[PDB]
Amino acid sequence: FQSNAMAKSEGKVNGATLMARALQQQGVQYMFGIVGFPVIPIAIAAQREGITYIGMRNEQSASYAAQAASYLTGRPQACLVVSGPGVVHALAGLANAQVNCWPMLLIGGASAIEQNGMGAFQEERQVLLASPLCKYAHQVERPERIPYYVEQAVRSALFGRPGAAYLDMPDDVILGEVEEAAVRPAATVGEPPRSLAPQENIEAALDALQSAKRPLVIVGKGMAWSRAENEVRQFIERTRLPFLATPMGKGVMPDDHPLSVGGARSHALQEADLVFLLGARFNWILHFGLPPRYSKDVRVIQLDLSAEEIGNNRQAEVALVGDGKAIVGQLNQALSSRQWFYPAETPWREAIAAKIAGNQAAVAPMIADNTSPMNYYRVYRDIAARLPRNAIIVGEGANTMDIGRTQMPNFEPRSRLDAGSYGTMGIGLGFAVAAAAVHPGRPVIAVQGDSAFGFSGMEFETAARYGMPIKVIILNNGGIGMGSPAPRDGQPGMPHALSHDARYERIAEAFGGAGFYVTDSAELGPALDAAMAFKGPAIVNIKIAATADRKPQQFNWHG
Amino acid sequence: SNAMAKSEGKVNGATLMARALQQQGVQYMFGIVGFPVIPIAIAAQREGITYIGMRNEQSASYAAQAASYLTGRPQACLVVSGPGVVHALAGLANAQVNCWPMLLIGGASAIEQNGMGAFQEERQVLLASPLCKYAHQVERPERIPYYVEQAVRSALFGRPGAAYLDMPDDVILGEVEEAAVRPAATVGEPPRSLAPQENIEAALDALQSAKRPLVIVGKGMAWSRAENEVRQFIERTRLPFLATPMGKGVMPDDHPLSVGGARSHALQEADLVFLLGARFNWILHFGLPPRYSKDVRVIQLDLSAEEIGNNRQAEVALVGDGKAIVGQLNQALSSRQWFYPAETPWREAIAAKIAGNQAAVAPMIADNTSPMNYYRVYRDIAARLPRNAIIVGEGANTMDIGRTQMPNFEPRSRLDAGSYGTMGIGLGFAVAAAAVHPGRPVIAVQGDSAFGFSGMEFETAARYGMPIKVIILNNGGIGMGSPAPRDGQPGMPHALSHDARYERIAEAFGGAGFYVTDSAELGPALDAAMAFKGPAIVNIKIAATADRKPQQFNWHG
Amino acid sequence: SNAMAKSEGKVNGATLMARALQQQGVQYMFGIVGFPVIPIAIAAQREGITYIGMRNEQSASYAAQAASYLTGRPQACLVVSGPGVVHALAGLANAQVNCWPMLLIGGASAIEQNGMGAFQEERQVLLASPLCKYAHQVERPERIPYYVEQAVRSALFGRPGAAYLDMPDDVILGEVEEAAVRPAATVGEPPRSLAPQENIEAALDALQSAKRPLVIVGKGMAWSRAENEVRQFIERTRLPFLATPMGKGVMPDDHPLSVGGARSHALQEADLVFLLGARFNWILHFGLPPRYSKDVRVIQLDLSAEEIGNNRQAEVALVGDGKAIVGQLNQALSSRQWFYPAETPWREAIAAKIAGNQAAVAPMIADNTSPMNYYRVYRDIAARLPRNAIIVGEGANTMDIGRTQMPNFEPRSRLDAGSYGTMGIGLGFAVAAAAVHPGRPVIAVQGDSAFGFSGMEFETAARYGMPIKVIILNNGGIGMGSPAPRDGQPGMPHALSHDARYERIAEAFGGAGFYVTDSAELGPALDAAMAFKGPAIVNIKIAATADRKPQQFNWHG
Ligand SMILES: CC(C)(COP(=O)(O)OP(=O)(O)OC[C@H]1O[C@@H](n2cnc3c(N)ncnc32)[C@H](O)[C@@H]1OP(=O)(O)O)[C@@H](O)C(=O)NCCC(=O)NCCSC=O
Ligand SMILES: CC(C)(COP(=O)(O)OP(=O)(O)OC[C@H]1O[C@@H](n2cnc3c(N)ncnc32)[C@H](O)[C@@H]1OP(=O)(O)O)[C@@H](O)C(=O)NCCC(=O)NCCSC=O
Ligand SMILES: CC(C)(COP(=O)(O)OP(=O)(O)OC[C@H]1O[C@@H](n2cnc3c(N)ncnc32)[C@H](O)[C@@H]1OP(=O)(O)O)[C@@H](O)C(=O)NCCC(=O)NCCSC=O
Ligand SMILES: Nc1ncnc2c1ncn2[C@@H]1O[C@H](COP(=O)(O)OP(=O)(O)O)[C@@H](O)[C@H]1O
Ligand SMILES: Nc1ncnc2c1ncn2[C@@H]1O[C@H](COP(=O)(O)OP(=O)(O)O)[C@@H](O)[C@H]1O
Ligand SMILES: Nc1ncnc2c1ncn2[C@@H]1O[C@H](COP(=O)(O)OP(=O)(O)O)[C@@H](O)[C@H]1O
Ligand SMILES: Cc1ncc(C[n+]2csc(CCOP(=O)(O)OP(=O)(O)O)c2C)c(N)n1
Ligand SMILES: Cc1ncc(C[n+]2csc(CCOP(=O)(O)OP(=O)(O)O)c2C)c(N)n1
Ligand SMILES: Cc1ncc(C[n+]2csc(CCOP(=O)(O)OP(=O)(O)O)c2C)c(N)n1
Ligand SMILES: [Cl-]
Ligand SMILES: [Mg+2]
Ligand SMILES: [Mg+2]
Ligand SMILES: [Mg+2]
Repeated sequence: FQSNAMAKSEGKVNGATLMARALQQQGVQYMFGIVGFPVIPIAIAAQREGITYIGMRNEQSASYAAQAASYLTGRPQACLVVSGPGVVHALAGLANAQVNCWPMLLIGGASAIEQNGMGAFQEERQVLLASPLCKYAHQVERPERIPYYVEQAVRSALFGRPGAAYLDMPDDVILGEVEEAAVRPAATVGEPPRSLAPQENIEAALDALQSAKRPLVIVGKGMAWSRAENEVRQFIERTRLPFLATPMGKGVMPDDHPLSVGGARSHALQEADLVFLLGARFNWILHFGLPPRYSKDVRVIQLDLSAEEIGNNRQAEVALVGDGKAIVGQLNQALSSRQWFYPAETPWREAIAAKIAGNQAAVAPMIADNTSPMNYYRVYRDIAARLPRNAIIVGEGANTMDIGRTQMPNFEPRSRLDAGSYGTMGIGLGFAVAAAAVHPGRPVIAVQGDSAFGFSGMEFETAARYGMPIKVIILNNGGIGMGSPAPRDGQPGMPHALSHDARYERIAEAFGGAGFYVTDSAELGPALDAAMAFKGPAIVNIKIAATADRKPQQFNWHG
Repeated sequence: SNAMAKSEGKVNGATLMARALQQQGVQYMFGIVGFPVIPIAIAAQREGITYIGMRNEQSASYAAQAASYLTGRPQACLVVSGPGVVHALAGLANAQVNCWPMLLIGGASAIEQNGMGAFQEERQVLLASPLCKYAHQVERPERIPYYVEQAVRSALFGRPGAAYLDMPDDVILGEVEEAAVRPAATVGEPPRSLAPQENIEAALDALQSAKRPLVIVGKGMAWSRAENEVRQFIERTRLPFLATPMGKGVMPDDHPLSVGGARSHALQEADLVFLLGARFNWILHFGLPPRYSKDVRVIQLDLSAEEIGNNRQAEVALVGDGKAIVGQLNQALSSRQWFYPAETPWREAIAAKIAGNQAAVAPMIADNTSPMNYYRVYRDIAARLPRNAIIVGEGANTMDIGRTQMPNFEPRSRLDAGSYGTMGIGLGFAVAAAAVHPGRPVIAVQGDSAFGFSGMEFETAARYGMPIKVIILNNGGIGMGSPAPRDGQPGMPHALSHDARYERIAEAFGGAGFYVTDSAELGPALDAAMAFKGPAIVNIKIAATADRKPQQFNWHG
Repeated sequence: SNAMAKSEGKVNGATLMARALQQQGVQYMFGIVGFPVIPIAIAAQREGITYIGMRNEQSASYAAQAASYLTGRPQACLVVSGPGVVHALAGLANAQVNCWPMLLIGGASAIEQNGMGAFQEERQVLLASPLCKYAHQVERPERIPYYVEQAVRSALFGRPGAAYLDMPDDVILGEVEEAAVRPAATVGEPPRSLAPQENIEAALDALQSAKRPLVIVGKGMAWSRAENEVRQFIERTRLPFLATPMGKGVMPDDHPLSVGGARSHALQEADLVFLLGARFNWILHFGLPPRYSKDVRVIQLDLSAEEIGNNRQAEVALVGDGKAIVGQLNQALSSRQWFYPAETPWREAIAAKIAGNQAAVAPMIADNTSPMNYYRVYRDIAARLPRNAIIVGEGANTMDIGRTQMPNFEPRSRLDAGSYGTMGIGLGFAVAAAAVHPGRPVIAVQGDSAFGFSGMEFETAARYGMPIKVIILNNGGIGMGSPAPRDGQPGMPHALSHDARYERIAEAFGGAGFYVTDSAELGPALDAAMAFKGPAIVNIKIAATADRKPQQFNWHG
């Protein structure tokens, strides 16, 4: 049938189409998840409006992909999960997005309202389970209110401190029909509001910088979310202050900028008398701004959108509450009427240069060491020389990610996605799929350890199914953080042990991708060149030394 | 060196944790190590506990509750702080829905760093509480034996459920004097309770008055270890019975009194239904029309008093343990002279519907054409299933059709999506079954979608020498295949890869992989996989449009 | 007019809610009306339900659970949206801690206005859930009979607890055809369940071997309506027993086998303790040292299997209903021929310690000097309590000393702060008792601090003609008086008004007020208050430093 010559009603619309039109109206371009009861019509309706749907292999990776796409696009992107266990699997993405202050829209199906209390198929208190992990969580009780709830959730997830929003969609709401003309419209959510700091706070910030003898600027991913790279790069060029990038703050300032103190991080944090926080929290990543990693009398200028975050752990001398791009614009404006810049010759620049040269001399022999099995720094020598300038880099593991953080530079903002503020394993291939869906014209390279790849390695089939040429590089030392000798007979396997002889790259051959196995330093170069030139996804399985480690440091990263 | 003097009067929280777990009968611990639970896993191995490192906490949390169901005592799940606990919330929810015991042990950031934004600091007890029978943080190391005892008892006693113990870093590493730690009692078997005698007699009176009676055997009886009692009751009453999905095995599926081949007719026409440890939830279609008679009479045997009369009123309430109460029914039946007659119109209608459904699927079971349908595939699978095997089913058509084509003869020998209808339990359940029962064959039959939820755990099986048999029925999508995405249009949301070579994942970890497209290959491939001394994967490219047999009603409705 | 044609086919949610509550035995409804629950209370009265409007939702939620405990079925508390439900969270938490049934019915803003910031919009199911056995929102009017039946069943069956139903405005006012409303079954009596016979015999084995046995009668037996079987068990075993605070009355407090006068000695020296519906929580001092023997043996009779062996291991577990299991023990006592011997050293030590404690308080009971101590005041109070009275006790010294000086001879005749130690239950419990048992005297004895929590509810009693007798023991502070502040110093945080004339609050609402400062006034004032046909307040000013009898251990420790 379906003949156009035949009369049709064509005056009604159902909840799935309203959800699709509302999502597209609010800038949702990507939807990751796994279909089934009752959200099959939602994914189909999303495709009719132009929303790109991506079927994953686990809702855990799907929820991670939604927030990564949100951080990259700047607007909340969707995750579609089924009722019951589909939502519980997605709680991983809600908690992770909450800790990173990233937006996210989780759309979870539910059993029909008329069956509540009966023990229906996958009936669950889904709003209650998700509420403590979301900025916004509500159930859409009737289809004609879908435009209201979608605009509500997107605005709550995008405005202020970004967080996750959850919308519960019962099956009878998805399938319920309403008159096309009887549905109330909803306004389109615009750019998140930016606010400014008082003028006396701006001048007090510039005064404190001039009074500092060993100043240090710390650039966090809050500035990347603000798209403040232009303002920050103008601020560092105008002030000539040394800066330190956070893990995912890399790229906002080019990693090869001569004012970076990355190769002297411990000394810079320890000896600085004044610290300028740019969208960065004094949490575990920055060692709480307290001893034994900071001077007891460290002075703090804190720029954060959340007023409650000011003075946490270490008191802030100058508070700058508001948007990063807007406030740094003020600082650049107020600097134009001043002749102060950090002088070109100070003992502080002298000490930073020495510590950078000292740390480079410590890792230099390991970078050149060609003996097999290879160490971490030897592996990254061949990786780094082949990472394009506009690449998007996903990092996951312990030594693989942390050493890769210092060996893989980023010259553009929002081009690094790692374990983040939650220290999460399982974001690897989910972040890569999101990066490959948002920037299909840019290279996507995921560098994971053997343990990290096992959390989401099945998502490699997702990439090959949607033609995503993701370059997965596995650093297999045979365990979690460290290799282990093979157990004697009767001796159980070590709890951290994995499979050092595993051929993870054959998973790529299972889904039409390219697989490469490396055990010798002479194989590494040609194996990476082949995986880069391969028109499709690839896996390079590098068997590294079991005892390999990072260069020694005065303090432990966790302490 | 033993010559050097050493102080030995102190013990930390990880070792007290291991000793308490071993004392309470915890034999298996699944999880992934890392800060701060590494000492817990190491100390557990020192006390003889079997630790099994998984590839995702999601599968680890599913394996723990499966081992708890098989062993009959709460088993452990060890996860790191923060996202390790959040990833394991899947198992807590699934254990809660199935009324299975489970003990989740989650690490936590140091207490003295709370509020500072510590690494993986999280309100873990608050998140897990709505999914647990019991949830509490261990504040001091000297109270570990107390909390482990109370947690295991709360998971095991009464209606079983999940328990959670939060272990901060400072508690794990904190030392205490060994002679000062307060001992804890050992949690015994879950207490059993009986029904009043007039309830037992009223239940037998209702059975004798029924013209079309039906006993429904649920997995509560499998949990209660009541197979001997149920078998005696069915044998002496001659009552027809229907087995729930995981209730299969309590009665052997080849028993002549089974109505499984006429399930829809039995539920719709029965004038009396005897629920043995089974809920009137979605699996039994709520005991209501259009699947049941409006006047259906219910005898309900359940351990939870609040469950009696849900959806459909219960004429006779039997609240208590399934083994003890069926034992009462066997004893009260001795003092009578009744069994359901050997020739009734009810028995003839059941036999006629059974034969009718047999003739409906007979051409599909014999059809050798390629690509094969589901029933043709299971003809070779069922012919090679040992009678003592443990069967893991996962998917939609693969699991549902596998439920009718793969019979069970021992209780607690099928593990499927369960009452939650969960995808992601496949290889986690198989790893659990392979650990608890190393001398028995473990066969997991999954769809191509269900295998992707936990397919990484094949490395866990190969690393621990578990000869798991994974048979993948690949139709190229979720529930149904799909033609190629054409005309520049996107792929269908349910579509996966029909040409995927999942068996190559087995060769990634030293296992054996077999690829089957033709019906002539299925036999030799299954023979080789079963004889291979190690884990194996059989990937079968079935027809994209293959479906189950037509029914009067949809399974969900 | 009746001559006019009217359409009687439709019915709204408020009327359906009323008929469902009446069908499920809800006779009493306490609360405060307003948006949107006004049609609910009016509909309840139209079905014969007694509605009682309180002055605070705190006392309403408390009066509901007390009326439930007194009737044996869940009674209703009706509150408005937002702050009405939050004010009622007090009763939910208290009902959960005491294992008492309760049905809280909370109004809610219209569903079509959710997310808009509607009047008193609140996540009311989410806030109430961690305090209820059952919490759910009624989404459509046609499902009201279903939700009311399931809520009453959840609150009544198993271990009792609180139930919450969320009633949105559009559900209350929404209409549906009567003929299409799905009917609901009537929730019957809570199911009882027996203990296995080998546990019954093992329990009697332990009792025969014990040299110093002690039975403890908890209020779980009073809820089970087991007074007949407990009185038969004690009489035939001739065992010493100890009543818990609200377990008083199950056995008559004047029974010669009571060890109430030697409570501390009986607990510390007993080699076997028989818990009858009593927990080893703070009330029974955890069954642990320094209040019990290290190696004390425990027979524990509880309905909750998870409660067995808490703090102190249970040697013999008796999981099931109190009345039913004690009935088994009485049957098994016939096959035996054992009683605890008439002359044992254990009986001589109990009698000597009872006589010692009476000689320690005898001078205080006899001291006629004014201002009076606690025991002198209770001398005239106890002599004027009818044997069929209902005693409400609240405060610290007032309640604790009143527990030992006001005997109960019938069960479920005493209501006090309970397992939560709540201040604010006084006048709410009294209104509940006066509503449920109008033919019995209701005497409430409160401290000055406890009366301030709910004293405004005296207007409710006068408004409904409840002759509640309120006796205030005013020492001018919380647990202890205070010298008036001097030298410009601030008032003590525990101090109140020692010269307050609380009895004038009774005169504000037509009741009778009496003020007492000397022992010569106490008698005549109590007589005139008991005879006054109406509610009354007797305000007694006691010595600021009056205290309880000294003990070896503090009640809390
Ligand atoms: C918390 C941290 C920000 C702390 O940072 P650090 O590791 O201490 O500093 P890094 O920037 O990583 O650099 C490490 C050291 O290398 C030096 N360094 C940096 N760059 C260079 C270059 N280019 N050349 C030579 N040396 C270099 C730098 O000065 C440091 O030495 P020094 O100056 O001498 O210190 C980070 O470790 C982190 O985010 N880790 C992730 C934790 C996580 O999520 N793990 C996964 C879950 S773990 C499951 O248990
Ligand atoms: C809810 C159910 C218990 C309903 O059971 P049914 O499928 O209706 O009955 P089944 O026992 O499975 O058998 C199906 C039909 O085959 C008949 N049958 C049974 N055994 C046989 C044999 N041996 N031979 C021939 N025919 C048989 C039986 O009488 C039924 O026909 P009729 O008598 O004619 O009916 C079950 O479908 C179920 O639990 N499904 C799991 C749902 C799930 O979790 N899916 C994954 C998530 S789905 C994501 O959206
Ligand atoms: C926790 C308790 C069960 C502990 O019981 P005890 O007070 O120790 O025992 P009681 O039965 O009350 O009796 C106390 C003592 O009086 C003795 N006693 C009892 N009857 C008599 C008679 N008739 N004559 C003489 N002496 C007697 C009894 O043997 C005890 O002495 P000895 O045997 O010599 O010890 C109880 O105190 C309680 O429930 N308190 C409630 C606390 C509360 O909720 N407060 C409100 C919130 S508090 C705000 O901070
Ligand atoms: N638009 C914005 N402008 C300024 N600050 C922001 C903005 N958005 C988020 N932030 C802040 O950035 C902070 C994120 O810091 P964090 O993620 O800990 O940085 P890092 O982990 O890179 O050190 C949050 O406290 C958040 O309040
Ligand atoms: N020892 C026991 N005795 C009796 N019933 C039990 C026991 N343990 C659990 N149960 C009950 O068994 C029921 C399980 O039902 P369900 O999982 O729905 O069965 P199925 O899914 O096999 O139909 C639960 O309601 C639970 O209360
Ligand atoms: N019908 C019943 N039969 C037996 N025990 C019951 C019954 N109903 C409730 N209980 C149990 O009685 C116990 C109440 O003890 P508790 O409130 O501590 O009494 P007390 O305060 O007098 O010591 C609870 O553990 C509850 O599970
Ligand atoms: C969700 C989650 N699970 C587990 C961990 C614990 N742990 C921290 S890093 C890591 C993997 C480290 O090993 P690997 O990925 O192989 O990198 P390597 O250090 O060996 O190079 C894990 C599993 C975690 N942080 N998060
Ligand atoms: C955690 C979870 N996610 C999603 C679903 C939805 N859905 C129901 S069955 C199923 C898989 C069905 O496909 P498959 O495993 O290939 O079996 P098939 O029917 O195709 O043979 C899924 C994903 C679910 N039930 N649980
Ligand atoms: C809801 C609540 N509020 C406060 C308390 C604290 N406190 C315990 S008893 C009590 C009052 C005791 O004093 P009173 O009622 O005057 O009797 P008294 O001991 O003075 O004779 C209070 C307020 C409590 N237990 N519960
Ligand atoms: Cl090179
Ligand atoms: Mg590794
Ligand atoms: Mg499929
Ligand atoms: Mg007082």
